Amino acid sequence: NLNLFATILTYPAPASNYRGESEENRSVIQKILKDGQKYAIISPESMRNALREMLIELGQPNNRTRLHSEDQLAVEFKEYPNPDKFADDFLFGYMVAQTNDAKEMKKLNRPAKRDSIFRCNMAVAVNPYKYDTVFYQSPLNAGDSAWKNSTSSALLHREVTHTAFQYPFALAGKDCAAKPEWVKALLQAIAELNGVAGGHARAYYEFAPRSVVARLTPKLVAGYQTYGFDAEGNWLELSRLTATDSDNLDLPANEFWLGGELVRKMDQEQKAQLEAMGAHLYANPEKLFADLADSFLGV
Amino acid sequence: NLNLFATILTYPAPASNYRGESEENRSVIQKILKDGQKYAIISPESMRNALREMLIELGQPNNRTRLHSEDQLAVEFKEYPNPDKFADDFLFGYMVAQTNDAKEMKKLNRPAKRDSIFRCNMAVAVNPYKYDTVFYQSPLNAGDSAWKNSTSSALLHREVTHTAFQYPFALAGKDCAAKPEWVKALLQAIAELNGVAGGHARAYYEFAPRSVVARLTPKLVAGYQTYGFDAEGNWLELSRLTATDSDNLDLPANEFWLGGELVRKMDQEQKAQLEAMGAHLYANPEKLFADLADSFLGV
Amino acid sequence: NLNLFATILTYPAPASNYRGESEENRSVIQKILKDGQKYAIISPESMRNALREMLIELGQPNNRTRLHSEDQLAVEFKEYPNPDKFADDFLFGYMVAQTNDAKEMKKLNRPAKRDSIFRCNMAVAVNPYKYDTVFYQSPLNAGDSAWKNSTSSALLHREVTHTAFQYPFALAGKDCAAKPEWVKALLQAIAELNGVAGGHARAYYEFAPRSVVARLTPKLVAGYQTYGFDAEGNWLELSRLTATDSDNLDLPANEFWLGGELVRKMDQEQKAQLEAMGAHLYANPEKLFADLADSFLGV
Amino acid sequence: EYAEIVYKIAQGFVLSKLSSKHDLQWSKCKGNPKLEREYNDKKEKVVNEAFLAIRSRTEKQAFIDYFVSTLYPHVRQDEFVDFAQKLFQDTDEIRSLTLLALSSQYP
Amino acid sequence: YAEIVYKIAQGFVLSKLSSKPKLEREYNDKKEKVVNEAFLAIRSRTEKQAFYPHVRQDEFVDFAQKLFQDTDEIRSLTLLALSSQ
Amino acid sequence: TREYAEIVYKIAQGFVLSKLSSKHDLQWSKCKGNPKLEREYNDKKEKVVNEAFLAIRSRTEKQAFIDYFVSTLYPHVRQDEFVDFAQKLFQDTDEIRSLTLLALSSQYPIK
Amino acid sequence: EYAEIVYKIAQGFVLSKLSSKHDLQWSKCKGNPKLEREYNDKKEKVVNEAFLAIRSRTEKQAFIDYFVSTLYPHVRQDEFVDFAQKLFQDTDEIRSLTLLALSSQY
RNA sequence: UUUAUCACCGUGUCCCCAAUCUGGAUAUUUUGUGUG
DNA sequence: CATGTGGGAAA
Repeated sequence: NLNLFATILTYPAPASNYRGESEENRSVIQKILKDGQKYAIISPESMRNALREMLIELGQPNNRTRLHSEDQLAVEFKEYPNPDKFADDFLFGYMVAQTNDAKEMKKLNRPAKRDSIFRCNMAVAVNPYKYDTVFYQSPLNAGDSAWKNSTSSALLHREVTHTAFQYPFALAGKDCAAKPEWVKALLQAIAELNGVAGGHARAYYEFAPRSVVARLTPKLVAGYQTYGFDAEGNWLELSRLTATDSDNLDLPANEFWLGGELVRKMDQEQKAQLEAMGAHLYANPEKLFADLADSFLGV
Repeated sequence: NLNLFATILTYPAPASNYRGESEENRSVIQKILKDGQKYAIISPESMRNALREMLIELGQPNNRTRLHSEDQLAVEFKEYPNPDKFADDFLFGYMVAQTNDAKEMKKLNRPAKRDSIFRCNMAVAVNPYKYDTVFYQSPLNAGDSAWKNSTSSALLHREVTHTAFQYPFALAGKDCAAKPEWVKALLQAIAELNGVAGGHARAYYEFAPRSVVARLTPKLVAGYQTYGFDAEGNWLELSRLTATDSDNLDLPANEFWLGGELVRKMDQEQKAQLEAMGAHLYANPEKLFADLADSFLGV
Repeated sequence: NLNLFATILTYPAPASNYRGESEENRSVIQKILKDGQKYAIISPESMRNALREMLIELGQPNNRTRLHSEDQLAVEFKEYPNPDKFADDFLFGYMVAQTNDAKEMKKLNRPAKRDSIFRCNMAVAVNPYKYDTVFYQSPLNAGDSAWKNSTSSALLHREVTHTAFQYPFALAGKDCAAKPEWVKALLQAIAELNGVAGGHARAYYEFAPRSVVARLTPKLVAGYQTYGFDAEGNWLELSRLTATDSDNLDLPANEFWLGGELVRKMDQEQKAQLEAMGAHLYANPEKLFADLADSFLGV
Repeated sequence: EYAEIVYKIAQGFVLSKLSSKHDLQWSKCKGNPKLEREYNDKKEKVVNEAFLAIRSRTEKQAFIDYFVSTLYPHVRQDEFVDFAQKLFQDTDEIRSLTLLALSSQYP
Repeated sequence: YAEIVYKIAQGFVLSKLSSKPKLEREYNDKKEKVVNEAFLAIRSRTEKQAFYPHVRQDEFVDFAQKLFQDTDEIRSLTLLALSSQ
Repeated sequence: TREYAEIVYKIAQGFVLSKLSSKHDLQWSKCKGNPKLEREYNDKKEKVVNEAFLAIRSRTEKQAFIDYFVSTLYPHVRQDEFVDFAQKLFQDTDEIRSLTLLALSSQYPIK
Repeated sequence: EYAEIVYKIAQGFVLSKLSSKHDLQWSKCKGNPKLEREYNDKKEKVVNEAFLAIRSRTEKQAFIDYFVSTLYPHVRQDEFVDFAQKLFQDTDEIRSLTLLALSSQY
């Protein structure tokens, strides 16, 4: 009961969140895999920034905040980083100094701090990239100055994919009694989140949890899942032989399994037998993932 | 109370709004979806300019106006942009900065406008594209040779489809100080908009009335819907689950069900059972908006 | 009966685990193979560190502990490393000597640690490297001038690969006095490995479950294997000739193989016939190390 | 001659388009410098239009669909067969070859 | 088998030309330019329009070949006919 | 090729000069008598050459280097030897990448 | 002749890198002894790290790509192509000259 | 120009990071002329 | 310690 693994899905929608740049007026999208096709990715640190923004939104005191200032990207820090503070997002970071005062403010905490109790991984579009593009025309020219932009107008390009994508994450039960409410707030933020995409006014979609399929175990942060579903989402077949006989034949236990939206499928005869072992009677992901907090955490 | 998720309303009719250019003299339309078929789209920025024009026709003091001048696509920027601008810049827009003059515009506000309160998304034809086309044009030549156009008389092609399309959008509440007087007009503009196409002399197309299933609760910008109807406009594929629920047991908790042009479908008995907890008493989308705009706001 | 040979591989997942260094702002990865392609590797000492950490996880006394202190990489070294140290020093590690004090530390033990019972080798990506990268971040500054880090906001790069890789290991069974208590901890640890990476804040990657082929023979350290699987992972084609002639034709006998996760392949006919020779029954690799560790050991 | 064919077809295409738009046989330009200026302006307009048209689309089927339709290569009566049979790497390389050939012709 | 497409295109174009001294040269040059109108109509096709050594075997075999790589056939009639004029 | 090395140097310097002249309508012919013009001239040259150098050095690969070089760079005008130089280029490109890096980095103004 | 230009390249690299990183020049260094001490020790550190970095990776591609660093100091106007061709071909004596030039500055 | 000889023993490259802010491909147009 | 250049092809 000292480790938690999970993978979550989202609803299909047109894509966004360009990262690369090119003079050719095309905002390229990051890609990784070469199995004969191409996929799209979303880096995890952007989602970490979104989590920090949401913990800003909810009522949790934290010492890091982003400010809009001179064109250099900047974020002020005010008080020195400290383990014993209402701040947990401000807890994760570690930064070195040439001076570093007198032994890190005279032996109060310790500068190089662990990553976090939370660990994540990139997302995969689970749908091959397609060469479709969208074409738009941006006129930038004024007849009365008013500090206009570049003189000549231009025509630009974007690209977009209609897909949905998933990513795994995990955490450990090393230190949880010290931060019960912090973990509760973090889980509440995970249950539903906003942003994580560069383009707000265009191509709006959010990472609403489509399915959660994992639980806690005293197996010392080990797993069996491959962290990948099929196109339709009914991945449980690759784990069907893993879940049907959870009680016997040296198979992974029933306590490790859950159900999100896929459990609401029309067929229910096998739901009766899976309910005889696993606790998966949850249809709404939010209620289930909130209920998981009480079981996983000390309280 | 602080978030608003809404849906879309359109009628089927022949299509318009070409963007591509083929040297073979065809006005190709944009296709992005890849599920074995093609789908027609309209960029959200077209709708943004349409909304700007709709605000223009009503009394709304703005800084941006379109002018017809030298062949470069020019936009009259009027005086210097203001963030407390009475029509658009506060509502949605940006104040440019190439060098941002001296001392931040002589100590005036903040140049970059991060927030775009109207947050929309691309449209989808939800009807497979066919390669049907029509060449109804036989261009002409000048006979009296007075200020002649291109000498040759060519033949070109055009393609249109019988389709109805939707575009999801949503918004949240930011600051009620100046929010009402502009947002109430914005909702009226959403309820009734025009254009969003170059071609109106031919293929006059408007998408003002149809069913709307808009949805607002303080769930912190969470969306359970899929943002998609069926072929015949019956959203019921979700109305069996998130609408029949009565927030009493083992069901999603909701209290803000809304209807539209679909409430008058053939069956009526289940409308009575949905009336026990829902607010789908609106035949007119206009009447629905007139009430839900006041409900979403403070008063 | 006195030797144990095995090779372990992993599930596919995007893995960066940067190890190299470069001013070119790209965290290079290690490549060793030369066949016209590049393969990523993981050096064995990282796996040794992970094994030490896991021995720390279970109740196991140790003399070596990593401390978090001044920027120089340092180890708290605690007591003299004696060969009769319960978990770490006896199993592996060495007792260095510069002065060797006086009269050989009061004529105690031996500063020549020659045996390292755990024999380990590096891993091979068995997937060609791709020149893809990720444009994942830009460093940003501080605005309130508190604990000010580097002056400017820099840009850099990183590269990732979607890969799964295997490694061999071996050990010789000689001692049975103190080993049976500690060896069982090693086998349990091998089944579960956690770490072996630069930073798990991003691209946390674990390689716990997959097919395994352990082999114990009284052949005095001899292996017919090649220590390599296919791209799909069906290395067992070489044993097809070996299994058929277990009884006759002057070829290895029926008790000549062990199974793993790969047994759950779709076909079943030859698995029924292969059961007559080898112990191809363990579907879960973690269960395999529970039994065959007993047979190899005294009990 | 492989790449020479690409160079010749690009040069012939640009000359043919320039002749269709404006009078051919550049030698008639002769002394009047304004004729050279307008000729160069039209030349660079056509060339950069083609450059943009080929640059924005360089992805497999669409690239060849635009390339074969809007360009007029030589006859290559029987030598064309080898040019057709190795079409995959041919396209993979002639994207760069055609871009280079088009970029080569500026005033 | 590209040469087969070249041969059939050239032969069929000459067949239409025959169906209906600088005078001889200009006549052939202008007539071949006229036949190009049929090709621009054919190359306006997308998937479905307008559907020598032997007849029995091709229908048994080439019919299968036509329907699997029809996307390839688009270059044949376009590239080959244009090369003539 | 030494001839192609001279070609690379010439096209690099020509691209730099032409892009500077087109983008910020600035000519070195007005150098004399306007030292402040010399400061903003050197500033613009720094900006453009630094951007180009970082972009070219950012990644190394066959297809990426080749298509970036053929797209974002405009080679000089020569009649026929382009076929020979290109065909020699396509077997081996790393030396060409190093040579174009040398030519582009040589353009930094002194002090 | 190229030995002198290589030495000048290394010297210019060291001085320009130090001046860019920590805004220090020779005259103000001559100002007060503490500034000689600080500037001198930092110069030792930077030249030492450069020498340690360059002492390894002894082959064609590795040495060329590590030469790509230092921003090709003071290459100046390319009046001579022989350096680009013959010296790239030799690729051995250049490493020795660069090592000697870097070691000469301490 | 003869005769013999393990370069041997140990070692996490590790700690933090958003490609960010705005953008109607718009403008015009008889497949027309005929027939047991 | 710094910028430079043209023109065709087929039964």
